[PDB]
Amino acid sequence: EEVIHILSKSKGLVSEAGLERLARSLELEFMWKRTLIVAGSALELLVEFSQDVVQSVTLNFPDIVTKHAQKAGEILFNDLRLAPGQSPLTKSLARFAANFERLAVLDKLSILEAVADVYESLARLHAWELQKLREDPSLAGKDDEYLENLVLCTKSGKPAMNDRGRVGLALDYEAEVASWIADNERTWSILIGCAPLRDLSINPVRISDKWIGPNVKTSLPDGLHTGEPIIDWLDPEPTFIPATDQQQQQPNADTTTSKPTPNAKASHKKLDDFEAFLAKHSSHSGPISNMTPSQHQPSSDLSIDVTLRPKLQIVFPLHATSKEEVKGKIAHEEGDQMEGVKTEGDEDGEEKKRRRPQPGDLARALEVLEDVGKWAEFVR
Amino acid sequence: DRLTQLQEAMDELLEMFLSAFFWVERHHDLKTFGPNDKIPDLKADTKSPEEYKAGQLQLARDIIVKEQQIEYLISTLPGLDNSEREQIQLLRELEDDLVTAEAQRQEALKERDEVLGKLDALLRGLERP
Amino acid sequence: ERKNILIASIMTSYRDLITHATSPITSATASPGHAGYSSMALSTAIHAAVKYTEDLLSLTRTLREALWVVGPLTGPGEKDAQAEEGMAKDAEVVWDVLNEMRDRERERMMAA
Amino acid sequence: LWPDPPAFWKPENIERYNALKQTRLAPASETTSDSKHFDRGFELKKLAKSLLVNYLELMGIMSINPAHASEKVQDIKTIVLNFHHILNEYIQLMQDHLDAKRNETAAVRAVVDKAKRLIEGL
Amino acid sequence: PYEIFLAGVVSDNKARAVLGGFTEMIRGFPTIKELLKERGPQELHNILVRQPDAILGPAQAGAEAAPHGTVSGGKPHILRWSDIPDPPNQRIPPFITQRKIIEIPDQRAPRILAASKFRNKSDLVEESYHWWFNDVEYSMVRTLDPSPQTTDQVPSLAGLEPIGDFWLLYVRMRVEATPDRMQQAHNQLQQIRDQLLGVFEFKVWDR
Amino acid sequence: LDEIQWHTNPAVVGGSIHDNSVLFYFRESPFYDKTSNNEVLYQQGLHNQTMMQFLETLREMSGLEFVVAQETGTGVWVINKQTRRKEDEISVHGTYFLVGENVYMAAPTLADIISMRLASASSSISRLLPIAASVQSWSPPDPRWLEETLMIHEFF
Amino acid sequence: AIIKKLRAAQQQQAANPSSQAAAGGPGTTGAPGSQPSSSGPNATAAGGAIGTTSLPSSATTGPTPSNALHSVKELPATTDPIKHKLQRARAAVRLL
Amino acid sequence: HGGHTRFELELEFVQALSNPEYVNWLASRKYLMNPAFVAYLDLQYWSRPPYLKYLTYPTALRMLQLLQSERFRQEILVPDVAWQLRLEGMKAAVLWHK
Amino acid sequence: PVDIHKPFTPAERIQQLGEIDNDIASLLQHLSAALKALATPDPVTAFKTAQNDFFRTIDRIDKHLTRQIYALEEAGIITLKSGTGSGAGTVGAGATEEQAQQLPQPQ
Amino acid sequence: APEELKQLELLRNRFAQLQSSLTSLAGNLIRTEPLPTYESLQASASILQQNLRSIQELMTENSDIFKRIAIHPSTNFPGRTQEHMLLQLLRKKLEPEVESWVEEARETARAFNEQWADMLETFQHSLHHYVTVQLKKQYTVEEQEM
Repeated sequence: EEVIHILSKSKGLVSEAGLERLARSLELEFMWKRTLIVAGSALELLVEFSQDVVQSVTLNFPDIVTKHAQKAGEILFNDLRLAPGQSPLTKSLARFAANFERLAVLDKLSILEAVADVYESLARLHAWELQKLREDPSLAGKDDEYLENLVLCTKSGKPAMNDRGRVGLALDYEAEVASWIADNERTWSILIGCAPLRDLSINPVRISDKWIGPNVKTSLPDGLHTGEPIIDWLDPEPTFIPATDQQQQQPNADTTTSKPTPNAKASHKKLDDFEAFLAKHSSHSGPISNMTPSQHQPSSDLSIDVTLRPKLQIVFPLHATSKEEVKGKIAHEEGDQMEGVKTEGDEDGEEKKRRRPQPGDLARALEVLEDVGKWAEFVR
Repeated sequence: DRLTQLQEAMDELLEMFLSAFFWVERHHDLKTFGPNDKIPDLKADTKSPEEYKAGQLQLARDIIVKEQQIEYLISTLPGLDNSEREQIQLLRELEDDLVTAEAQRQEALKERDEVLGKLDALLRGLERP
Repeated sequence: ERKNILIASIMTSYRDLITHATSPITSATASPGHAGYSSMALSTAIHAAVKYTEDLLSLTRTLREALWVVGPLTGPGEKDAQAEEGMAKDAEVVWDVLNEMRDRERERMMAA
Repeated sequence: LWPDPPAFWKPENIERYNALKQTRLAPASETTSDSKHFDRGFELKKLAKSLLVNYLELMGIMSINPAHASEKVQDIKTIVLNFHHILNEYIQLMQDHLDAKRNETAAVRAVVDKAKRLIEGL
Repeated sequence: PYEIFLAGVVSDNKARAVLGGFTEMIRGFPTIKELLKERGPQELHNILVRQPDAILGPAQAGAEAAPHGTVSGGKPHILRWSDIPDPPNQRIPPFITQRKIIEIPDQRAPRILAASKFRNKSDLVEESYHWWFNDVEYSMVRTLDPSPQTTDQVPSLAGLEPIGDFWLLYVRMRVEATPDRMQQAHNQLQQIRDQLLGVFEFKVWDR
Repeated sequence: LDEIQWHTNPAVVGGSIHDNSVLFYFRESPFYDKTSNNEVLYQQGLHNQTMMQFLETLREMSGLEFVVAQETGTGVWVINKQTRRKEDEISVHGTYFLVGENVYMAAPTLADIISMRLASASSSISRLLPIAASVQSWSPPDPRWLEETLMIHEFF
Repeated sequence: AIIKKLRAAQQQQAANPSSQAAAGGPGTTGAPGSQPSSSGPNATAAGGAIGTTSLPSSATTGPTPSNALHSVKELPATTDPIKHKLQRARAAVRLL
Repeated sequence: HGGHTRFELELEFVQALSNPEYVNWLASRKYLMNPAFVAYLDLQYWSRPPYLKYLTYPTALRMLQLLQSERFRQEILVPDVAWQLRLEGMKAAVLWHK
Repeated sequence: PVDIHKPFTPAERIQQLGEIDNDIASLLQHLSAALKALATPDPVTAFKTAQNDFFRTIDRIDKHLTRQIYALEEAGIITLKSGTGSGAGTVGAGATEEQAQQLPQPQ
Repeated sequence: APEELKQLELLRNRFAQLQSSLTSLAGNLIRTEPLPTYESLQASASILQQNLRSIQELMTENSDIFKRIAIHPSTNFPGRTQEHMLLQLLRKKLEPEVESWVEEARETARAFNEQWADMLETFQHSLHHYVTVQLKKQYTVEEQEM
């Protein structure tokens, strides 16, 4: 029957109780000593005869990438080591499954693979995009987040793979020696993988030695051809963003109540975020419904209004040549019980994209702007 | 005391002599006394003849030690200076010695309990639980 | 009865008492112990002669001493006495009434 | 009968008399407490016998001082009374009398020999 | 109906003395002049009548007539009455009467039932005093000889063998359905008889 | 003066205490008659009849005499002294109880003239005033509320 | 050190729930043996049930023993206070 | 005087009352009723510190207090209790019962 | 009978019975003198006079009490119950007096 | 001797009546808690007084014979005469109250106090005249009508 697909898909939840390694993605191993070996790497876990003790992985001979090992342990093992407090029965192997996922797919395709990466020839760009900042705002460490307008990548920060970064919700600033922000802020991602191709409009894998000239003026050469041709890769998005009906060159009156936190500030301030400060600037004063602030982003932003005797109410379309408008109204170290409410005039379709694969090098680092210009925080 | 017992013994010795002599006479004399051919046995006083004149060396030998016992305690008398004023001169100290050494032990029971009583408020309230 | 107990008290008691002047005054020529006897005679005669609360009762609380009639209930004709002062104030209050009445019509602005 | 009393002097008016008359560390305290208690108690209870020894010394001094003389006087009275009817006839055999006189003579001699030595002091 | 009557005569040679004695056992003394009109039927038509011994008699309170005289008092509701005779079989308490009686607002229904069967006969007029203390209509009445019939009573002479105002203690409770109340009334009557046994005495007599 | 005995009489010497010699105690009693027949005959008992056997003969004489009547638990003796001075005319002028080695005698006046002076003098004391008051004088919350709970105390 | 059924043995769901029984030539056809495996899973579940019912006391109410623990902590504090006061008094004492 | 001797007659009386039967005899003669007599008796030259050595019946001391006791006079007046007083364990009382 | 006059005056009449108590008491005075005279070894009645004093006072008391008995007449008891515990007064009118006695208030 | 047996028997009977009355009084006293009635005590005292008078009477007229009478027993004497309760029965020793009776305080000017029946004569005269005196009117005032 046709619906057996949906029947099997409905149980897309793993057992997630540990102590039984049945990933069964066509790997191979043996019991006592549950070491596994593929045409690529090898993973050896010497769990206790009743629970987990030690785990390690040897990236069987590649190439240089072997040095990139010895950090896979502190991420995989760190997901099976269970002693924050006491928890002999509650240990769901969902995170470990997710991290293990992104390696079996690469090992399943090796041909004599995880070797063709670009980060080695991409860290040059990151190292150079700081020396472009000889200007000295006297920040001492804020330039590294200021670099989130153009480019940033990393390897194995939180997950066990290569990825990138963009706008990280602060961008403008804090003694706080603890890492309380590290588990409360969300730099998003851009993942990277490889997958079989079906439509012959995409170049195969071009195994690489250089993509960029010997002097960075922003040139971009390309790899060449002919490794007994191969099958190319792909990359997903962490938190899929709904883009409007653009797809170029690959009534409602709901309301809520919240509690802001004002302590002491100027005559009257916003409620939702910080950047509404600098955008709200024609001069030092004169906020008489100027109705045209910039609010600089890869896609610009729109108007503002305020009444007098001043219970505000504002309007913000998106003048990115798509020109769709919305608006919200407002009524009134401690909560203030504001009145959030939104009403929209027109409607249209949104895409909500999560993954599209690229044919080559540049096609990924080109569209970052439009993505950045698509933040719609709307705190709830 | 010693004098008392020796005196009463010396006296009761006479009662013993009367008990001996006249009872041995009541043991009628089968002697060769000079009445006529009527052995005086009944009116002028068989009974065991073992004491008439043999008893003068049979039963009196039982009493020779009873009459020699007297000299025993004779040696036990306290013969010394009959003006015993020395002993009282040398013992009169004791009447004050015991009280002087006592004052400490008199106050002891009480005051050694009192070094505890100064604390007994707490030493007896502490049992709170 | 309740006023002839008088006799059976006065005579009976306080003649039989004075007739015990004989018991002591009898001639004495015979016996030495009958005095020890006769002591009882007088020492009871005088405690008999002390019988006077039971006469003071029937003297003071004789019948009533305070209230002597079968009390009927009738009606007096003396209400007129208060009726006079009542009628005086009755005929007098109307003066205060008319005095106040004048106050109503005392107000005048334009009418007639 | 009885000599009924001579109650001459008898009274309450007596002012003559009285008129002339106008002419984990407390173990330390526990142990020292026990020690002091025991020492004091023992010393007290023991050395009281001083009373008994003084009583004995005084009693002995008394019992020897005058009563020795009374004994020394009453002793020879018995010997003086012993010679009731004895005479030098060796009227009966009186062998019991002779042997008695010998025995009590020896006894009195021993008593006297003790007595003369007894009074060492002067 | 039902009630527990009681009566006993005394000579009026002692009227004032007994009035005094009765003044207390609380109130004053009200006087009432009354008149009656006995009638006899002829046609023998009894639904709820029982003519033979239950013949009819109306009573009219000549209240002002006392100070006025001749009887003309139809305005007061002339209470018609028809009673059973002296019922035997009880002697602990006194007799218990059954007198169906009611008043009506000057209703000529008396004349109507007369035209039916009845006709007025000789009748009387009485005087009474009523010293109602509490729950017992203590009264003393007398039919000072009313030779007339529902009119003035100038002669006002003796009425019967009992000459002298006759006393009456009435406890009128037509609701005999409560035997508890009946026994309680019997107890109260025995109690007051005991309390008054001093001078006043009473038992069945001859009218 | 014959109410109770007394001892100026400590000697038992005279004589043997029996019929023969029981009267010597009276012969030397605290009170002697000094003139009776025995006192005028046997005081001459020197070298003459000096025994009760002879005394049993004197009724023959004419004067004051004595007779023993009883010999009575263990020692009840009685002497019925009389004065038979004339012929055969006795005059009893007093008896004597000799039990308890002394003399005793009492008159029956006692039985009344002690009972009177005891009973009257005793019973005549109950006339103390017991109580005295009357109309004139002859005939004489919260804490008050705990009682109402007494019975309920046991109940519950 | 729990003696109950093993954590992993108490598998929440059959890992191979389908057991590769996709309706084609390649399908688990041991339907009766599959029912037997399910009955074995149910027997293991009942064993875990018995072990749980018999394992823990579950003292009073999941809150009452917590209240009792607070009470016991207060009592322990008070008791320690008494021994401390006693030791301090003993120290103040024993001067002479 | 009418009575010749003085001192021995003074003390023979005060120390004469050894056994009670005689004092029962005296209570019979009711000399104790006399207030002058009792006041004179409450005569104790012997018991004092001085004029004490001469006494030679040192067990007629409890008697002085038993006599100063008021009610015990008439209490002992009864002959039977007076007899009951005549008993004491001389032997057992080796050391002066008091 | 009221021979001389009625002279009932019941409110005052009380005084007689109020003063007879003095004779009743002085009876004991008239008595004690007899004992006091018989005590000493006196003229038999020439020093007593007490018997005749006694008899005089007794006859006087008896006469006065009899005159009181006959001044009263209520045949022992009649209308036996509580005398005039059957009683009602004029407290009503006495109280309502205030209407007239008080309230000449306008003046 | 037999002629006075009736006398002594009458004495015994009257004495038994005394004892019976005494016992009855003793019982009636405790029969209730308070003094029962003053009048009961009065009546009982009178009762005792009558037979006390009885004994007093029986004494005098034959006293002399009692004086002459010595111990002359009969019908039980010689046997029961061991127990020394005879002394207790015949205690002529007076009791302390009998002693404390005071002939003193009267001995003063004593040896006359007799010859005073003229008292009783005057008393008889007065009482006899009073018995005659019963005139209601004036109570011996003997004056005007009123």
